[PDB]
Amino acid sequence: SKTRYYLEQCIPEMDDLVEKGLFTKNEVSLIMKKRTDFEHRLNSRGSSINDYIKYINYESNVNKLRAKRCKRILQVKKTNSLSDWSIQQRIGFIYQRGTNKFPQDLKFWAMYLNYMKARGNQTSYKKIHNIYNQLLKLHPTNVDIWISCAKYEYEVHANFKSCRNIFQNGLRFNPDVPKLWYEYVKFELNFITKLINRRKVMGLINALRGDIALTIFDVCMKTLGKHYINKHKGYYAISDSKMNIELNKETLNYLFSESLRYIKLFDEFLDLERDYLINHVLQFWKNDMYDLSLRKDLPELYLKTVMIDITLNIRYMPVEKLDIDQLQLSVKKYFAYISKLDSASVKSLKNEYRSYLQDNAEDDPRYKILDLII
Amino acid sequence: VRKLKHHEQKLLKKVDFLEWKQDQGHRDTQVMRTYHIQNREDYHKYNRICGDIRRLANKLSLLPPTDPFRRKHEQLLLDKLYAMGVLTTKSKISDLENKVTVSAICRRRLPVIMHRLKMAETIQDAVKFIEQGHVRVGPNLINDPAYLVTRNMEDYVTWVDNSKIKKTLLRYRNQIDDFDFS
Amino acid sequence: PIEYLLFEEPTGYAVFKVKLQQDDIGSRLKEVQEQINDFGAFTKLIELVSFAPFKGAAEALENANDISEGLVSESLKAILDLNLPKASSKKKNITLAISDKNLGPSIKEEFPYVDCISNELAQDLIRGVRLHGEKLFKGLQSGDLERAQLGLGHAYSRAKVKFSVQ
Amino acid sequence: MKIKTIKRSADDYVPVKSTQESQMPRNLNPELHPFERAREYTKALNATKLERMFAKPFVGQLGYGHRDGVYAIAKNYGSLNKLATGSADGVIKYWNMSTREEFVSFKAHYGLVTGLCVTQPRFHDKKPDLKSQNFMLSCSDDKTVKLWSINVDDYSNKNNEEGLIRTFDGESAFQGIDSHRENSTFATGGAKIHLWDVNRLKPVSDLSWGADNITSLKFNQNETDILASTGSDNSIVLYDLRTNSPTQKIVQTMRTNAICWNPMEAFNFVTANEDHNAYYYDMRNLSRSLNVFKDHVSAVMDVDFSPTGDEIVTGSYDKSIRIYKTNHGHSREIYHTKRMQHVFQVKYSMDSKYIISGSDDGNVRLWRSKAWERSNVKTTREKNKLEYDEKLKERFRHMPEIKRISRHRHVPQVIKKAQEIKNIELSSIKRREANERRTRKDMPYISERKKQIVGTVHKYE
Amino acid sequence: KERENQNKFERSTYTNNQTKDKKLRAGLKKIDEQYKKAVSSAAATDYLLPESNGYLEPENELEKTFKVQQSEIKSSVDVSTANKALDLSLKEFGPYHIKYAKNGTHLLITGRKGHVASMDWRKGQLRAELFLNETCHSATYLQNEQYFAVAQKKYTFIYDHEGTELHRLKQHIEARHLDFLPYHYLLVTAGETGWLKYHDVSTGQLVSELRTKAGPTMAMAQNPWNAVMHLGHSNGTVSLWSPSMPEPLVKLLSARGPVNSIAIDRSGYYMATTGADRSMKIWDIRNFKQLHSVESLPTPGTNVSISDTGLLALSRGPHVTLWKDALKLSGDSKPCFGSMGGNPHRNTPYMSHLFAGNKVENLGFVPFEDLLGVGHQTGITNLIVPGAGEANYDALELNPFETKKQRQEQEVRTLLNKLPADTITLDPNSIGSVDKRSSTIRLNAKDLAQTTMDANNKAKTNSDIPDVKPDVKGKNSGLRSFLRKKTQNVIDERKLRVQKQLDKEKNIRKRNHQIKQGLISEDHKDVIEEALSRF
RNA sequence: UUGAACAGAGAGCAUUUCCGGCAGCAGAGAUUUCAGCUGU
Repeated sequence: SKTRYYLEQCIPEMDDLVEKGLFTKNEVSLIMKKRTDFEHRLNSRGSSINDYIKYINYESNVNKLRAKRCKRILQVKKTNSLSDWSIQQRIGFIYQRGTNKFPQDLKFWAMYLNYMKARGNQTSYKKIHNIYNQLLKLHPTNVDIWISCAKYEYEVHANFKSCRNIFQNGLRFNPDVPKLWYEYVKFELNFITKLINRRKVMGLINALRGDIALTIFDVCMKTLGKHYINKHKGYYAISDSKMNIELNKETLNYLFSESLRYIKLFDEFLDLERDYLINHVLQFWKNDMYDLSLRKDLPELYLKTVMIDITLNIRYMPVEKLDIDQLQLSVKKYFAYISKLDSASVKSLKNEYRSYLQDNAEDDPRYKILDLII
Repeated sequence: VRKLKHHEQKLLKKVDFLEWKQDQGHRDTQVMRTYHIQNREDYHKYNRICGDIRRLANKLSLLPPTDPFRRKHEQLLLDKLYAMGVLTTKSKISDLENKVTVSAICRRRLPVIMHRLKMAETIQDAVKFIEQGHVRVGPNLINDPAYLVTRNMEDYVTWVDNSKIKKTLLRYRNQIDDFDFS
Repeated sequence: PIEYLLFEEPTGYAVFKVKLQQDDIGSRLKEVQEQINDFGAFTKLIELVSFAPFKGAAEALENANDISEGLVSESLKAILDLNLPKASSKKKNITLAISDKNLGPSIKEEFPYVDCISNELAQDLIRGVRLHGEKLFKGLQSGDLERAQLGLGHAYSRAKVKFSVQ
Repeated sequence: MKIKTIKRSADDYVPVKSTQESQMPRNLNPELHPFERAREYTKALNATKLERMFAKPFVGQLGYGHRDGVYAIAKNYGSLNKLATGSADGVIKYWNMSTREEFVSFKAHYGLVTGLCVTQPRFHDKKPDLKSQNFMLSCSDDKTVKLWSINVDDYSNKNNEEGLIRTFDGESAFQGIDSHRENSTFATGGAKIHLWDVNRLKPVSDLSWGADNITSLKFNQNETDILASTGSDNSIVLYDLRTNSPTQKIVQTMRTNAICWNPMEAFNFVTANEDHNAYYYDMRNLSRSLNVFKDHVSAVMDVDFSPTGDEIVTGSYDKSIRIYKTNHGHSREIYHTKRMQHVFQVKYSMDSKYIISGSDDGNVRLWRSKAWERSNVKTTREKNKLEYDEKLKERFRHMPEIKRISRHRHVPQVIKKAQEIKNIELSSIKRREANERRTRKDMPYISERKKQIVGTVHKYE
Repeated sequence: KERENQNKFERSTYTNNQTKDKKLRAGLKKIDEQYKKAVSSAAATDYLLPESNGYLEPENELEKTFKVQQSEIKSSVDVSTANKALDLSLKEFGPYHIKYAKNGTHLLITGRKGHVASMDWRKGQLRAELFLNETCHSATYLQNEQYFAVAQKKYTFIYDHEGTELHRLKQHIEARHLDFLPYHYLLVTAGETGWLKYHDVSTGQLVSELRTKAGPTMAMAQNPWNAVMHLGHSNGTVSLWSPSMPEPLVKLLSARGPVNSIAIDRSGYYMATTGADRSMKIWDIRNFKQLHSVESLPTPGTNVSISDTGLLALSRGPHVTLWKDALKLSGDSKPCFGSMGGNPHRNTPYMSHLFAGNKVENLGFVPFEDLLGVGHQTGITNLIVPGAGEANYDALELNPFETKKQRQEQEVRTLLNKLPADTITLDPNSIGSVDKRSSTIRLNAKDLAQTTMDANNKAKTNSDIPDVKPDVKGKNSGLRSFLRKKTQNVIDERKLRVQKQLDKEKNIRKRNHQIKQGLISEDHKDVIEEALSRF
């Protein structure tokens, strides 16, 4: 059979392990009979991924016992012969067999990847690239693999072009999950923040701005909108105009709540022009998507757009030098709201009032701010 | 034993675990099944006797066709087997080689004579009845099924008196006379 | 030589990697024509490397119509770009096996480093993976393929006939 | 007292869940496995008997065959299932040998089509769509060499001008033809041997040793610039195209009917000639054959190498083809049929697994190389079993009881009787040679590999 | 490569008491490298071997190994083994001959009155029980638990799994000893006729009838290594037989009187025979030297058996007595009964048992367990012998845990690879060889020409004649042995020229005697005969 | 047919270039592992 083949692939390491006399023959027989159990359960019929996992756990335990007993018997860390790498090679190959046999288990794929990353200096990043390659060919839909793949190649290796390639290929596969888009914007602002803070460091020793993130915002909104309208009212567009207009407003609510999430996760990049990179999103929100953001519905979101615009420079501390310098800006915006809207003017005035009363010796300035908001 | 596949059936053609050549087609088993022979060597103890009759008829046919020793001994053997019931008729002398047969000697047994005399329903029930000791020939009771009942001596196969079987056939025809015990 | 295989199915697109070449000159022989009914001798030939599913019934209907009239869609472009290696355009292109001889030119227009084979060898490899189906996929898809084919056949027919519920 | 016994524990040997195989606990002791020579001997014997009942070599004839006997056959060396055959009434055909049907059939010439081969024609102005057109050219004895294109179903890349893309022309008849594997060059034999290219309509050169006609050509396969030819003055003439000139000739006892070069050794070739044997020759020393394959009974008409360079196939004028191993020198297998007459053209398909035979009743037939080998894909159990059996037959190859089974075929009546009277005549000439060797003084021993070379231009030192 | 257990895996070869061809020298280096690599990777499997053989070791000096009761054993071992040590008690039908299967699965008991039974002895499953009312003697399984052959009053019968009669063997007239050669599928039989018969069980065909020509056969065992059968006659002669040769391959003078029992090691190296002269003998079998001779037993050893681990069990009536490492070549392994004063170079019994009221019929070890099953006058008894079983069996030879599908398939497999009867030689490394004639140096036909040349010159050069030599004591002069061994009526030219060369040799001996004694000088070789030559 | 610059793959081929030798220490990750400098 083949259990006999693997079981006798395992004998030269225990020839080594008895030569370097840490394990005796009588217990080499014991670890070999448990290895026999496991190898037969693996490559017979009726097998399971839990048999693979229990084999890996046993091989790790006998490896750790071998390291502890080599330290205790020989007073040497490693015996610089076959016995120290071969059991790690075995664990890698059990993982490889299990992943090629049951490639539906992302838990087992992730245990493979965590073992192969955390193997240490022994491993190869080409041996990581090959198993990331086959996992990504198998599961093109599961986006967290692409996320972990790019995060491995950046937040360990820092290869910015290849993480750009990872995110562009993953976005070629599923341009529907907003998680992939938001992690791409996260990677790019992480990248430009590392770029401009190394610019600041190299200036202190001694062109490229958020425009890339603005273009991926543009195509993010365009593709996400196209895929949501092609998704809902699914099979056909056999409808009347009432279903057409209601579904178009429904995609608008979805898209603009998510671009709100873009802003509330966009703000925390405080080493670059947070104002400019939120101003581009505010400017993109300012145009119409044929659904009349300020002329019609999404009017509460028009008030939310106005509120975000009014607080865009009023993202300030209790130290109100900037608020004293540009309170007339929010006053002119509230005047434009009171000149146009009717109930949204009341809601915007009340929300700006609670905004001052939340984000508000220095209490005399607080009476001045209350008499400025009154 | 596993209904061999085709290359196996071609590669081992003479393999047979039940029927061998020395069995001669299981005729010991087959005629002892027919006549319900109890113990195993009765077929072959009759076969020695058929072999002796056929050997003698062979050697006795090898004599010249005219001489009186040949003619007299063939007629003596022929009348002997006909009066023993092994032969059915003494017409031709090729009955001494063709039609003497262990099944002939077995058809001349006592349970088979019982069955052909209608004294039982089948040869197994005749064996059961004379193991149970109902059947006498003449005055004396016979107890083993192997008894050979010649042509004169099958006029005396009866049941014993006081037998429950004799009682029940007399009382079936309600001729049962309880004076003479049955 | 038939190095990769393209099987389109109502859950998605699958690219298989050919392990062993089935016999060319004895391709009508009895043992060669029954090794695609046997599974223990089909898994010697074909092995799955990729399966990109569809988003839903909307994308499945658009992809079924594109696969009908022989146009490479965006999901098909994405999966072939992920799987098939960058071969030459002039010397030993990589070799894909399809089931549609007029999907062939559409694939070579997009990837001109790909030779598309639809002869009877690729055809009966295709009918092998259509015969086996869910066993070859190593358990990786969600959704009953029978229910998928039922929904998709009804969708394709209502679209082609312009079925109105009003 | 300490007491330990055998404890089997019943879970290590019969499994707990019902859906898995039982263990095979195993001990490689020779005392456990006793009869180690007789057991693999009877396995070798059962393997030879199973080979002799699984030998069914005839796959099928292809098409309905020609009308007048297949006198030229050429496989194309890049595609596995395409093969072009030319009859003796002109009509040549291109064959798909998977469906066994013709792609196309051309009434090529008016005389016999006397040779044909294939090409990738490197024009300097047209790029021929080699993935949709296949190209074969063909020389005849109406004094023409015609080149044809074939519409071919092997790719689906596109979506047609089949016949006679150009007609070369000579002054004498042509006999054989063979094409360079590069540089658009071919060569024809006839009354004289010419070299041509597919662009010009005239011979590039004439490479003739003398005014003796040329019956067969073959180019080399690797080291692709050495031609070889058989002239009908029993002559084998090498040609080298780096100097564009003849190279060396040897003259034999009888005329060579075919040459085929070794694909895997680049200077060895095998000649199939009229004394009924085939000589494996070295180019770098033509004073002796380095093998003689000796089992036919009439004039050997064609030879081919397997593309592994391991065994040759050899069809002769007794109506039979024969496969010889290269290292032995006698036959390995004979293929005959009652409906196969006078096999003239034999090729080994590029898989090295099939053998194409073209007879003169009209037909082209497919045979297996190993007649007991099927063509399915094999699981690992039967692949290990079958190569185990072949290794076992190899090591027991000459026990008498399995030698007499693996040697035995049914050879037809005429070939059998010609074989046994050739055997008694051979024994008589051996005996008379030994008598005259006993008496006379100057009787040398000429080797069997030199028994047939009546001379050599440019002798060796 | 070092491998402390390679000598168990070594294969012996041909020694004549190096070549120039380079291609053949490379082939031979590849052959030798492949052999050493296969032996090393074969002997490296004792790491993979699952179980270990048992023991009982005295841990003291007051604890003798043989005074350990089976009650103490059955207390000290686990419940599976103490439930395997069965005890059937079947008092009315006679002394029970016990046979196991080849694996340990089934048991077949044969009462002397009439009672035969085939059973699973570790399940409780009996699958044949038949009271054949005549005196049955011995029985064996054939190739499975599926068929078993019984040696009845005279004729040997073959019954199937559930006991139905399948065959009545017309030959095998009075069997007493049955045996089975399982690779060769031969039922072997000897008995009160002096004939040994082999019956091929697959096809159904008597392969050989051999006249033992020594009266009734008293013991019979099978050598499992080469399948030669050792018989033991009333002369104290053991005789090694094969179905090819109509004579014994070997004849050993083992004992005085008759021979009561023969048992052979499974490696085919040792044989223990007990005769009725109250003596046991241990023989080497590959060399036929007598290793040990334990003479003057207290009572004649009626049965001997040898396990798979070289134990030796002797039965002398009620007693059963086992020795361990008695199959060794040192004289300090000769099985004694008492160590006179604690002599540690004496092989006291491994263990013992007294089947008190009765007299044992025959021993047989259970194949893959630590048990010795001995059948006696009231039934069967297994004995837990801890050192006496192969623990690491091979599962694709014979398998205790086999199923019905594995039994069917292994049956057809061994039936397919049935060895022929003619390949039973004295050693099974003989059937790839060349003849023991047909010279070793392969003759490359130049030597064949030389052989015809000397045959054509045997006349007038005298190659087929003993050469002339006068100095070899002419009463035994070789040429006179030629003339004396030939028949004295016929005249042929070979004996004519041998006669001439004999007279010439006598003349040269005459002149050497004359010029030794000194009647004449050096040569002076007959001056006038020299001159008259040319006539 | 050759060369340039560019984009790669891991799929080949070496080797005396260092590491899989210890302390001082910061830093990262769940009492253990990983990530660089001053002498061996």
